[PDB]
Amino acid sequence: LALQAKQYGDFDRYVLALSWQTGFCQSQHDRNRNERDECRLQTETTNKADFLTVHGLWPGLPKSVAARGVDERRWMRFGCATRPIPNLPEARASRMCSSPETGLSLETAAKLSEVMPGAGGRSCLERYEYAKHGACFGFDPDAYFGTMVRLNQEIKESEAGKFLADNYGKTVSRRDFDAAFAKSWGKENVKAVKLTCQGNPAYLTEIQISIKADAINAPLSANSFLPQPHPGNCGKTFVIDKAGY
Ligand SMILES: [Ca+2]
Repeated sequence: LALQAKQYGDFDRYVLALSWQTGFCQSQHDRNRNERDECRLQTETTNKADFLTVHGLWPGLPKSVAARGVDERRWMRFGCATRPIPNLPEARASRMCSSPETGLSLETAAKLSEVMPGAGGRSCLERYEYAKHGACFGFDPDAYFGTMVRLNQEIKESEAGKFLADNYGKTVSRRDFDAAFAKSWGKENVKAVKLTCQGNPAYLTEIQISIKADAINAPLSANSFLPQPHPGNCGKTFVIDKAGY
């Protein structure tokens, strides 16, 4: 349905954060972090684009919150937990299952799980994500996570998703990634994307896309995005990491 804020709704954008799951798993492994079922359970899939999973949907800094002294960096660090407001409990990556249950329906949880391996189970990524980016806005969890699922699907089905699939395990240039994104959404919207990489050579771990809050409930189009200042830390070229360490 439609995603709507009940409070602090005066933000202008959402950042759709999509993990390149294989890369995420590779990174956790390279940094010597204990393996989460997510990754050890991770297998090769027929549609390589399906490795592009949902991390979250992050509302930008609300004007009402910025008005109270909160800057962009502080909002990025604590989200709903920023002080003086919204001042909700801080969501911590070290205890995601300690965040409140979201109240998400079984149906939405099922859909969410297929594209967010960290959701539910003993990981509870959705509890953390909702606590940090949705609770203070009073978002309906079903509309919230349902929207992430849809947006992720639209990205995977676009030339950006096809680009990742066609170049699975290969080294690509940011130039060509941008060309693919631009093919589906326009050259002037290439700036709406921030890529995150790990290692050297760099390999993809995440894609963050800035979307107009006004367009969040409609199918993505060349009028749905907002340029943002950060291209990311991938450099000119990077590897589309394949499953397996
Ligand atoms: Ca890998």
